[PDB]
Amino acid sequence: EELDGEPTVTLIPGVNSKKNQMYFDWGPGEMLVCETSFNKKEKSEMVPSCPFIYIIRKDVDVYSQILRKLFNESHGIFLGLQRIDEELTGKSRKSQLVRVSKNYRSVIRACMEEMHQVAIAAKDPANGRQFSSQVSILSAMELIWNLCEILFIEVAPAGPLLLHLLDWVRLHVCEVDSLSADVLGSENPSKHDSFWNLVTILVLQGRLDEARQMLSKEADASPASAGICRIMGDLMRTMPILSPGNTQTLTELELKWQHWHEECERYLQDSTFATSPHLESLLKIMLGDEAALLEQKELLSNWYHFLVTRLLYSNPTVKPIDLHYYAQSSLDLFLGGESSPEPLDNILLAAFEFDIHQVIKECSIALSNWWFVAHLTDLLDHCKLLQSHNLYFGSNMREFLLLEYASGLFAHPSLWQLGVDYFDYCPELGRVSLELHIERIPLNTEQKALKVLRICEQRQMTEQVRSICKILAMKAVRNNRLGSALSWSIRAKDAAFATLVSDRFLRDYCERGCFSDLDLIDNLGPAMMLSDRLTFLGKYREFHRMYGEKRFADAASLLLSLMTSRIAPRSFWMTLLTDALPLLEQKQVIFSAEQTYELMRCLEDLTSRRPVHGESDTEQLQDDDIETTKVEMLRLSLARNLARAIIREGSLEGS
Amino acid sequence: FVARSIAADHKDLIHDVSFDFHGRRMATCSSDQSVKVWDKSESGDWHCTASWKTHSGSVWRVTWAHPEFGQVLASCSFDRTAAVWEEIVGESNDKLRGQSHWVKRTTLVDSRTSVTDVKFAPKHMGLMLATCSADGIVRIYEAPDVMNLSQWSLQHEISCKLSCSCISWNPSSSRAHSPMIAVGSDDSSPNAMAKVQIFEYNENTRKYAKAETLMTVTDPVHDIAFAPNLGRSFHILAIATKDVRIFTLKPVRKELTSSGGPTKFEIHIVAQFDNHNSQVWRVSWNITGTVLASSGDDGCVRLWKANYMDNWKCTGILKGNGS
Amino acid sequence: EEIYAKFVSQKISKTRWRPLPPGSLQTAETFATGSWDNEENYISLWSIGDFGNLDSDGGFEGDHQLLCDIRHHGDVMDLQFFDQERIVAASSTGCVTVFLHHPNNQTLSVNQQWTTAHYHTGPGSPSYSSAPCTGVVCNNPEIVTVGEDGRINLFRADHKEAVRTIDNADSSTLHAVTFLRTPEILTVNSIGQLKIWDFRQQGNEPSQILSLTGDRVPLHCVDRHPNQQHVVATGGQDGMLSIWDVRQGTMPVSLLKAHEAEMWEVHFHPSNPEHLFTCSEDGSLWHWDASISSWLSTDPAKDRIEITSLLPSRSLSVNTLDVLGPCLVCGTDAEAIYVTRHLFS
Amino acid sequence: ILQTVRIPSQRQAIGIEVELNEIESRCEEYPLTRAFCQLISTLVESSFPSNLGAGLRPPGFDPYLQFLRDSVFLRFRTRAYRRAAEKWEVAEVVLEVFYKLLRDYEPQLEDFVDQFVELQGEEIIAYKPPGFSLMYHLLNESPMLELALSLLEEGVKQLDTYAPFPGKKHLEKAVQHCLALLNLTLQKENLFMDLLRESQLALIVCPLEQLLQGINPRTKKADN
Repeated sequence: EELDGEPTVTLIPGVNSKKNQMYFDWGPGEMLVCETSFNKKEKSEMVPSCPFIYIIRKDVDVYSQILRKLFNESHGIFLGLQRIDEELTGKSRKSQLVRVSKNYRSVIRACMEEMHQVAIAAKDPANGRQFSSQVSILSAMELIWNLCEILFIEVAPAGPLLLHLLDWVRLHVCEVDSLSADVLGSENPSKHDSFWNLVTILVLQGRLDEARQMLSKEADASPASAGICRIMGDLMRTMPILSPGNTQTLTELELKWQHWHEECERYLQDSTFATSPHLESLLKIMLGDEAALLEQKELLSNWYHFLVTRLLYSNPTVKPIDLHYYAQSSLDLFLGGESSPEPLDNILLAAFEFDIHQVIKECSIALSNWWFVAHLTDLLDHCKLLQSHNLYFGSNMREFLLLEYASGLFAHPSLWQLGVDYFDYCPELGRVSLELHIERIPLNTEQKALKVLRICEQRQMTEQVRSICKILAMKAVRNNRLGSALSWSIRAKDAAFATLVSDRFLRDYCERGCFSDLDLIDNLGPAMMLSDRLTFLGKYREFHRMYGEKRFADAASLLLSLMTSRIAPRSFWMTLLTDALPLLEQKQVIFSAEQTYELMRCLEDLTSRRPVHGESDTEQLQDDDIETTKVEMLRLSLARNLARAIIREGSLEGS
Repeated sequence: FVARSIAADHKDLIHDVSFDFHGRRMATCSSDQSVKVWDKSESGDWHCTASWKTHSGSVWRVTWAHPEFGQVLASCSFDRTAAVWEEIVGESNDKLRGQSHWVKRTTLVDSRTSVTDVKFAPKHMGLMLATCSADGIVRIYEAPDVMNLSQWSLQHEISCKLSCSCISWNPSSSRAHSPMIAVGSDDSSPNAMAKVQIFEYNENTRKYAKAETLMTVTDPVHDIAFAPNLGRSFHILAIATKDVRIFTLKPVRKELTSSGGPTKFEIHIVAQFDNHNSQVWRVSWNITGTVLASSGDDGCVRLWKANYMDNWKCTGILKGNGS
Repeated sequence: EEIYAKFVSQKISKTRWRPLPPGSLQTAETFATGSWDNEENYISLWSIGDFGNLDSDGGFEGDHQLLCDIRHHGDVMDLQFFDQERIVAASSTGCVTVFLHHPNNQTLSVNQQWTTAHYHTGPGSPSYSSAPCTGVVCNNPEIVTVGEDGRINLFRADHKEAVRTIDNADSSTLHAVTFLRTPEILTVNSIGQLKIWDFRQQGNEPSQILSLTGDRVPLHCVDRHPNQQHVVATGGQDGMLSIWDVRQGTMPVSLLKAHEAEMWEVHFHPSNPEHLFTCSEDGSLWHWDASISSWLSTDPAKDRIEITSLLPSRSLSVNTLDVLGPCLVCGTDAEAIYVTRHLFS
Repeated sequence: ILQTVRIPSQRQAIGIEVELNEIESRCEEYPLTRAFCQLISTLVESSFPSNLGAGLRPPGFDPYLQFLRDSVFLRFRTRAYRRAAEKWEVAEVVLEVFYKLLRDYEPQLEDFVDQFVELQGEEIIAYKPPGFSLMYHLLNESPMLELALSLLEEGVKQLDTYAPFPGKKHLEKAVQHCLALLNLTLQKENLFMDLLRESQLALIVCPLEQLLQGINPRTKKADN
């Protein structure tokens, strides 16, 4: 089971929950909230409160201004991970995945100590505590990642596992080197009150030639202890520690360490150190005395340093397959049964039990940002370690985590492109999670919208391509940018929108005597055919590309073809009839007798469908003065061309 | 959750808030008879760009169309009307000083009683608009032109036979589910044994046939929401009542013999939550339908999510401090 | 040699080198960038880190140092230096802004601004709508800009208003603009055309039009050979590179495949112009060497153009480049910048 | 007729620096440029005044050399030619001008001192003489030295076919003046380098003996 605590409590300023109800709605990274109170003055002089709206942005911590570094530098490493070949052998690939792990650690570290300097530079102690809190979260992340790297990615074998776990503690328990600088900077280092604490803590970190050099400042200052301090110091040189460049067995290390233990215990029986109880404690610590190690608890800042100390001095041939028993037994002895473990202890214990899924679960409860769990879970799929379990909604555990991190990248103005990469590697629900976000990217420029269209076109998201192209055609139509409007309705392939933009251009013609573009109507090519009305626009432009292009009878037969088409709007048939007047009353017969019959038919397919209705209103008469004049000039010119045509054509049937 | 705040300067109680499709604009409506539109700057601020009287009653909702239909708003009212509004570019008539560039294109007037909710359809159904009212009817309207937004047909009166308080369209773009609408009821009568009803468009009759009725929702309903469909073979439906409820609705595969009738559903309650200790007044889903939000008389918005085992739990509480 | 990448936690839409003093012997020491798609966009001045030293205490001082910044309004659609202290930027707000560097202080400031240079109109009221300003080109004292409104403006760095405007020079978006000769510009558009304009002519109409044959390939970018005012290079929506002689017909002289995507900038080398560079939405950046000029051969299977991918893997989109002497810089959607001091080694 | 004074409000050049790039570069025929180079080619052998341009600009010749160097010579290979010979007819008459300017010049110590002059109240440095401008652009890895060494390579490249070609005699002369300019640098370099060492000037220059061993960016050998 999971989520058995209190649900995460945000406090909203001013808002008076103590009786007042709320309304709300969801945007891409921000939810709105509004309160049901309005303060209609019971006689008090005070300003009445208006209602207030609140913009409540997602807790996934993406808006700490430093962590933008963490997200981009880790996305560069994630594309450095999804571009690794699977046939890269289990030594090349394993070394490369250990580099990918150490690259991610380097980014956590390079965000953490930048934020540490920002916490020191914080000119208010409230802000310094906010940065110090996020430094502690990045420290916990690099602590857990340094362990998961040793156990699951580098997979440290018995022997080297103890070397890995010693510098694992050391690269985070940095308290010791800070204390070393203050003790060594003093006029007499062997007489700083913390000197013996530091000598012990260096032995608890296994730093034995560093502890020997601190013990040398007692030997230089104290010619009474110096002889015994140098027996302790040379036992701190005979300890069998594993050396990676050294061709020995574990059973050689083991048998040599057993002699060293029998030699250290020999000096305890002869009471060699019973003249300085600090050196008597160091011998018990170096012998793995679990009572003397717990007497050092005020020098062991955590239970996992106590565990690694207990492995160094009681089990130098420890294996991964033994390790849970020591981890639990060290947590038991460090907490004593009157304290419970903290969420970090539960994560680190589950890592020492090697349950990757309990580790992923408690990291998903203790950490406010999916970022950590996403990159760690994906790197453990690159190591092929995960249980491939489908969930009740089909998708797998890696996918369920990556979908919520992608639903954190799409919650930001810039990071949505990185959210597309994080949706493509999600096989059950990734594409559908992308298809619900992709249309909601703010399309400020046509150039931005081309990148979003290209992303949909690559992925065959055809209905989202039509959507975005119609949103762009509608951006253009509300701004009357008819060339973008027609080019975007052509990329949408919406024939109703292509007709609608044509039924702007044909009115834009009536409102001027000319179009707002010509090149856009000539260069229609095959896309002219996206509707009948776009073909009429293209071919009426082409009539205006015959009459001006040194030709006429071709233009006249195209004009009659436009009119006899079931496409030409009848509110423009009076125009196409008027466009025939400069061709009919020419000295040459341009239309034949039978072409002149069909032009007259089109005048009656306008005129002899007028209704006979009467008596309102006086306004109207002024264009019927003109319509009757239009119609009589057409009757007269058509009759004149018909008479000239019959005489010309009837003299070519019998000569 | 990081909270920025805005003084809304509505001169009475706000009843609703709604984002645009991109989350770059928001609308809010009030008992002062106004709607306001607020736009999100490229600096990360927000500014009130329009603020006008919409109606003669208290305004009970506000909603946006999908942007392939432009910049269109709908609002419903206690005067028994709904109104459709368009943002026009370059139309601000100085002759009439202090009107909005948000022009009213039409007013729908057919409801005999207060129009309680209004929702545009999923865009793959065209420019359709649903309203509901306390006459116990849902009305579905259609614009046959996206430019002449003055002209709207009335295609359906749906008789719920109980007062209507809220409506939700099913957001399934998949041609394997028919158009569906769920309807809630404010009815306090003990005689009406169920307060949620679900209707399916049956093409063979061109009518919204009643498919289902939620016989476990005996208590009054204030709000209702279908969850956005991540490919699921079953729908999810959130309801606001005396408690929060989450239902699954899984279509029963018709055998090749049950002709002409609606679909039937395998229906479950997956969750029921009392934790508001009070009535629930809104339910809205995140963009992917994985997280529900709901409000109540506790002065908390509460967030609810499925875990990896489909155990729905509360995950967060957004509450005022009054400092 | 190696190319020094830097993360900056803003997407970089544009990068430009600071113009060297006439008769200096320095390399390009300073560059400017502009950003896009953030919650806050900026214009920033940078110095190239000095990869030649270690001091005694072992720090890596070789990072590209931020000299100073200023916040922008909208997105930095295009960017150019006007002299050694002034920079001009376009905006997705339709604004055009001139800035000034203050070397004695390390700051930027505004110098002059045209908040309504580009805008969409509507029927009958001056309630203007924002139209993205897409490209800017300078010819001191003179400045030209284009946009989604299909407007051409001519501005000046001593004048507050437009010196000339041409509304509806296209019914589609204009993408980029360059000076052929001082009163004479060339623009590119959503249709796949090059339109030439002479500010001496008293109509608003183009002096000449060029295009591809029939198929609409939007042309996003343009440059014009430093020693040949008639030779022009343009980049397509498809990833083609087109070389034109604007005196010889209506078509390109040479047509080359450069990318698998939209080509965002093309530039000739400012001193070595038989060399060319291009960037794209395929995440690649290419160098081209061709040493009649080789760019005007109709047979690129005889006359050699040798072609080198400068980036060692495809990033997110490479929106921009600039090249000055041996130095080259580019900017990306991976919230990162790439620099070399050496391109001929 | 060459604009040697460029005004801070002026978008266009004026004179042959327009007519070359607007008219001759349109025609692909270059009579105005070659006659203007032939004009300067006489006027150096009758000497130029040291006070040339004084009171309108800094005194001296370098504005005319900037035009021949950066507007004519470094552009003679980028331009197209209707006469495939005229590519070499332009090449003769510009290298002749440089040859005469380096022949009649002799290095002096004041060449390595910045001499100031009063112009409208500003204290401005006078232009260095044309032979020192040529030496500085010939004792560095300049575009001028690139175009000169890639002429000596190109001359042999045409002559090893033994063939006739249109304009051959003017290419043979363009190679001639290109060689003669190197041999004048070698016969004047030690004095120019030692006067630079006595005058302590903040310049850097490399021996031509060693720049001739630069890696030719065409052939990618030291083959100069």
